[PDB]
Amino acid sequence: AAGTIIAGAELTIGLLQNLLDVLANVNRKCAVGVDNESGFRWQEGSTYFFSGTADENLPYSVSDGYAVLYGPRKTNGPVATGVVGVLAYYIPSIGKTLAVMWSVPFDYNFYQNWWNAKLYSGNQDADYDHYVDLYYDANPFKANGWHERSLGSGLKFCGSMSSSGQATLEIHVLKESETCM
Amino acid sequence: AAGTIIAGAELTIGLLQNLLDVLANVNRKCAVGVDNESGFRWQEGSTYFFSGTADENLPYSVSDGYAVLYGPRKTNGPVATGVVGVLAYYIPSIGKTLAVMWSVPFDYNFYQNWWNAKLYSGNQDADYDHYVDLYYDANPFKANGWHERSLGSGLKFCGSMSSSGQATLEIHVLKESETCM
Amino acid sequence: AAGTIIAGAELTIGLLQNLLDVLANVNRKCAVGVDNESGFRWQEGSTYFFSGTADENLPYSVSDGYAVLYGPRKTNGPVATGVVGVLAYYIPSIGKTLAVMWSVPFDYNFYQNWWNAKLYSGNQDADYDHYVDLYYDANPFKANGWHERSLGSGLKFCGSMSSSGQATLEIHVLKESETCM
Amino acid sequence: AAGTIIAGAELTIGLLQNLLDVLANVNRKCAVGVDNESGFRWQEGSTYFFSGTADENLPYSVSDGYAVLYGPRKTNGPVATGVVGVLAYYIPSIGKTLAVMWSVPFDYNFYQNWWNAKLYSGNQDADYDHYVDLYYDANPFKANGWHERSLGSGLKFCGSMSSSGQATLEIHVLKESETCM
Amino acid sequence: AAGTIIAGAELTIGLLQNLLDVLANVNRKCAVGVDNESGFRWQEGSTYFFSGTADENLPYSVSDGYAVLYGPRKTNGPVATGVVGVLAYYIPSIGKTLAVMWSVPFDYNFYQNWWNAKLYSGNQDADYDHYVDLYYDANPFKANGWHERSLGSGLKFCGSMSSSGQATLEIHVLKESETCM
Amino acid sequence: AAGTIIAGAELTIGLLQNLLDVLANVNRKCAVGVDNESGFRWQEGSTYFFSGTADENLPYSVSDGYAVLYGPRKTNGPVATGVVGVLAYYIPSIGKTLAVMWSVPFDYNFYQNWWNAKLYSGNQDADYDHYVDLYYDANPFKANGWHERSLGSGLKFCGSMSSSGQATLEIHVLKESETCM
Amino acid sequence: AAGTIIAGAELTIGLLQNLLDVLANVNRKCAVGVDNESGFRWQEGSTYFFSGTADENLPYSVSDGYAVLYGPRKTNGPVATGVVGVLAYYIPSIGKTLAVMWSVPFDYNFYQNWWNAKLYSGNQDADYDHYVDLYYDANPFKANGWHERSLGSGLKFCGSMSSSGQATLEIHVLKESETCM
Amino acid sequence: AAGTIIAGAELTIGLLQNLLDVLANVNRKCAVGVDNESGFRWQEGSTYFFSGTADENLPYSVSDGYAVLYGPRKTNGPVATGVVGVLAYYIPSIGKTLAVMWSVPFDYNFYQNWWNAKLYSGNQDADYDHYVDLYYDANPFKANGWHERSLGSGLKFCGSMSSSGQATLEIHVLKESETCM
Repeated sequence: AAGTIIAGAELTIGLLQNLLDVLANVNRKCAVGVDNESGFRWQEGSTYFFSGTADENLPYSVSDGYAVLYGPRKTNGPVATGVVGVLAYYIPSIGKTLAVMWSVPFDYNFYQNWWNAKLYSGNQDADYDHYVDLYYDANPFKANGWHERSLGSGLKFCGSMSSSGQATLEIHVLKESETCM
Repeated sequence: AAGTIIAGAELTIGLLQNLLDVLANVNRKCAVGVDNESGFRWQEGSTYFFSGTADENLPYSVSDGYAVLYGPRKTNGPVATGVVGVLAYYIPSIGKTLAVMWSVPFDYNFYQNWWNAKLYSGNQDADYDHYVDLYYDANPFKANGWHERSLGSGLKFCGSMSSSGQATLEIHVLKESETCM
Repeated sequence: AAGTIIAGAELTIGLLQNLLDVLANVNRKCAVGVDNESGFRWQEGSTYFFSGTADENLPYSVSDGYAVLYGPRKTNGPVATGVVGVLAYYIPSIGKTLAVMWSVPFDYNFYQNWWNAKLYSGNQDADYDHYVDLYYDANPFKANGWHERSLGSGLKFCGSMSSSGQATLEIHVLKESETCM
Repeated sequence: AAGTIIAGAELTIGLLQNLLDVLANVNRKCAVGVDNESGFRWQEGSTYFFSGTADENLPYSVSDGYAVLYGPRKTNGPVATGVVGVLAYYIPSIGKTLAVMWSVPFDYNFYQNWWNAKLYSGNQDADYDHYVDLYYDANPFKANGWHERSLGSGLKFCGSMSSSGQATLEIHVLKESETCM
Repeated sequence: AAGTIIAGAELTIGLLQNLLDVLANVNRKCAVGVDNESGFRWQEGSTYFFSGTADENLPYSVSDGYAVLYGPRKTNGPVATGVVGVLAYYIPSIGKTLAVMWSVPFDYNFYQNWWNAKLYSGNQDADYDHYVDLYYDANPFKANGWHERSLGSGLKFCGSMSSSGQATLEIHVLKESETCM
Repeated sequence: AAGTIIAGAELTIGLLQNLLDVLANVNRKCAVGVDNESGFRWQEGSTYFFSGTADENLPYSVSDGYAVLYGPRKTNGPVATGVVGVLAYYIPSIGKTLAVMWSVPFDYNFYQNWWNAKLYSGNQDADYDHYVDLYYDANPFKANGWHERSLGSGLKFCGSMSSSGQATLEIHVLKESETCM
Repeated sequence: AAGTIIAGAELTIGLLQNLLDVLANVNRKCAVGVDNESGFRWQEGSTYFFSGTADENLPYSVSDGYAVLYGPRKTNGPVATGVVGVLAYYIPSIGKTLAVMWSVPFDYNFYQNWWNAKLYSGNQDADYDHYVDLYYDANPFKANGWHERSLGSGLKFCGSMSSSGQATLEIHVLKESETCM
Repeated sequence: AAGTIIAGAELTIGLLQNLLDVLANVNRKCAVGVDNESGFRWQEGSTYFFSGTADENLPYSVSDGYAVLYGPRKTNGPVATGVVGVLAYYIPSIGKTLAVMWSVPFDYNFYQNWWNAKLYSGNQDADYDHYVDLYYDANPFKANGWHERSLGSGLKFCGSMSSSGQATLEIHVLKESETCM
């Protein structure tokens, strides 16, 4: 009697372990290259994750002519969330903090890759209120080739994001007088 | 009684997991080499995908004597769609944008590899209306050896596409006075 | 009752998946080396496939003292067709097109490896009517060692084909005054 | 009768071996880099683990301009505990001991990565009372980018921790007069 | 009823797939080294297979002090035939063709490795009538160490064959005045 | 009837082979580095194992400025014992023998890593009575960072042990006048 | 009824395939090094196998100060026979042939490794009558270290054989005036 | 009826194949390094095995300042015997033979590693009567660190053996005037 009820448990557990091995093996990541051609040194590298993590620290500071390379990724195991976060640096030469946001979803049926960058007044930690401002209020970019925008304070950026789910985000931060790389 | 009805579920799930592992493991890609011998610098690399994605960015710009190497691919998982997209660059020295299209289908029973290239007036992002113009209205080429065509504005291209489903697309963009590589 | 009818479906699907894995894993290819010792530059590399594909382009042109290396192969999956095709180049110094044909069958019970080469008047794309002329009307060669023939127009070729199903085709195109390599 | 009761034992043992293989294969570690820019030699490297172990010794001493690299990790087998510990060194030039704490949990539903550093009066071994002081009483830092704090005695540190579960902890110990690396 | 008749089909197919995997994995080959110390250039390399194939061409010609290296092999799949063939070259300096034969059977219960070499009058393709002459009428050698024989026309050969089923055949063709290598 | 009693034997043997494969694959070892900075040559390297073995010999002697590297390990197979042993050397320049002890248990529920070192009067082989003296009577050290102690006879040691179960033991033997490495 | 008779066929075929995979995977070989320090050139390398084969030829000749390296092996598949054979060379400077014999059995319950060497009058092929003379009539050596014997004609040999079943046979052939290597 | 009797045969054969795969995979070996610092050349390397074999020959001779490296091992397959043997060399400068014995058992419940060395009068082959003398009558050494003993005839040895079952045996043979390495 109950034997085939175990057979029903076996079919259920077989389907469930296949689900959890799929949600575990689905990989999402961003390579986040942010290149400082701005003429100003950046410091106090701060990070926030709405989703995901990174296995490495930011550089403490970024002098002129050097890049942040950062490798944020999806949480291990069957978590079903993408990579979504902010990185921010203080720029003491202008009294403002540069923040950069990326979103690399789990579910491309409802979401797509987005990125943004902006300056905020004073020294600020990266947190949820920068994520909300960069992702909803400050008009982020799609992962559909190169885009350029002013930051204010004599600075500018150009950047692009791959549209895949293992995405490269590249940003060059420049003075307004300079041609994008 | 219901036991063999589980046996029917097992035969169904066995056939379905084999289908999804086949549609997952079928690989489609284009290597898209576009070589700038045109005498003019290209900028603001823009991309559109009707199907597929790429794990890398375009170069921001392409100076004379250098090539775009770009590796667009099918979406991961059992998606059953090929690679189909446009890449476009602004050419400020002539006030026009060069666009390049490729199609590398999933289903070779109904489709084949196609490519095209053209100039459009002014700076334009790559999007669906360039895909429709390059794929239906502007007479694309089959993947059957080398073809050559004028762009207007003193420019020309020659290119070819492999007919496989892991295709190489090679295009040389030239001045009208030059012999194709 | 129907249980063993599933057992009959299991025996059928087991035999069928073994068939499709055999027809998938059977590999057919030609390495097609065509060496230009003719004293004339070749251009506008054109290709036709009756069966199979290649993952690479032809060279656009072939200057004197250089070779076309081309790697046509069977279609992936359980297709049960070999490699069969034409490659052709225009020779502007004589106003004719050199075409080369190879056939590397799936089914050696009914077919064998064949190759041929000829000049045609004017610039022509490779297509089915060159395949029919080279394979039926123009007396192709078996894969049984080296053969030599005149092209007309002061040119000659010598070539050979391996008889295997992963065949090397080597052709040297020469002036009539020259000893085959 | 009892046969299917063995079937119940088989379903139970199958679920349990999968649990123990998951809790075994879940990996937690900290790479603990502590860099001595303090102008003073450190000695008598001491360690405490609340959870986990390391496969290597501390350096006995750390001269000025050199770093402790230490690789503490989770206990092998299905232990279900993270990495949590203290490392401490005596600084004879000031008569105090520098301690550094990290926590890299097993269970991110209830815990997160934390770190701290402080000076204690006299030579002291690392033990549980330093763990309690550094983790509860002395206000530890989250793994959310770079932080800086004074130690007293003319010394300062800046450091950061990755938020992952295979975390990098980097600390630079500096004189109060110096800019963080 | 018919259920165990499927059981009989399963035992039959299990025994048959093991047979076909054995006949497929049994490997037979000859490495055929023929070294030209004869003082005369050889040309128009011709080949015949009674059994097997090769994945490479002969050299078109063999100048004095150089060797034919050729790698004939058994047909892929469960074919149950060995390697058996002739290679032949024209020697225009004497008006004769050198032929070399090897046999490397599938079935060592009924056959063994044999080889032979001879000169024939005029230019001739390798075919079945050379195989019959070299294997039955012209007294071939066993694979039992080095043998030497005159060709006529001032030429001689010494050679040996391994007796294995992955055999090396080595032949040195010499002038009658020379000591075998 | 007895059929399911075989089923009970199968469940028993399945659980037992999993136990013996776990107790076999659990690895315990010590890397035992003992560094001679003592100014005196050591000789007649002697060893005792209470548990475990080593696949290598001691050096016969250790001159000043050189180290014993020794790799004692758990016995292969499902033995359920750790590594526990003594190594000893005669020091003829002082008429005493240096012994070093380590313990690296199998069962960390009841035991932990311990080490010790001492001088004994005259030449003595390492045996069980040195193990008892070093492990119970002579106050061994825990694997919790660096420790230092006098040997008498003008000599001193500092050392540390990793607390893992694949432990590094490092000892520096020094003159009383010297600062520990 | 007949169902369990198939079960009896399954137990029989399972035991038989395990037997044939054991008799197939059991490897027997000899590395046969014969070193010519004799002052005389050897020629016309001849071989006989009572059991086994080799994948390589002998050298045609062996000049003074050079060695025959030869790698005879067991027949592939479940043959249940060892390696047993003779190699022989003509020595024209003395008008005699040196033969060397080795035996490397399959069945060490009834046999052991043996080797021998001798000179025979005139040029002779290696065959069964040399095997019988070297293995029964001419007192062969066991594989139990180095042995030395005179050949007559001013020559001597020393040699040894490993006693394993993947044996090295080393022989130095010397003049009677020389000390064995 | 007899069906479950086959089930009893399956449980028996399953337990037996696991036994034979364990007794096959258990590896026993000795690396036997014997170093000649004796001032006298050794010759005619002889070997005896009570258990095991070696895949290599001894050196024929050992000049002063060179070592015998020899790698005796357990017999392949499920033999359940260790490595036990003698190696011996003649020393013509003193008219005696040096023999060395090692024992590396299969069964450490009843046996342990032993070694010995001695000189015997005149040239003698290694055989069972040297094994009996070296293992029972001449007081062998345990594998418990370095030991030293006189040979007579102005010679001495020091040596050690690892206690594992993949043991290193190292022996230095010296003149009585020399300090052990």
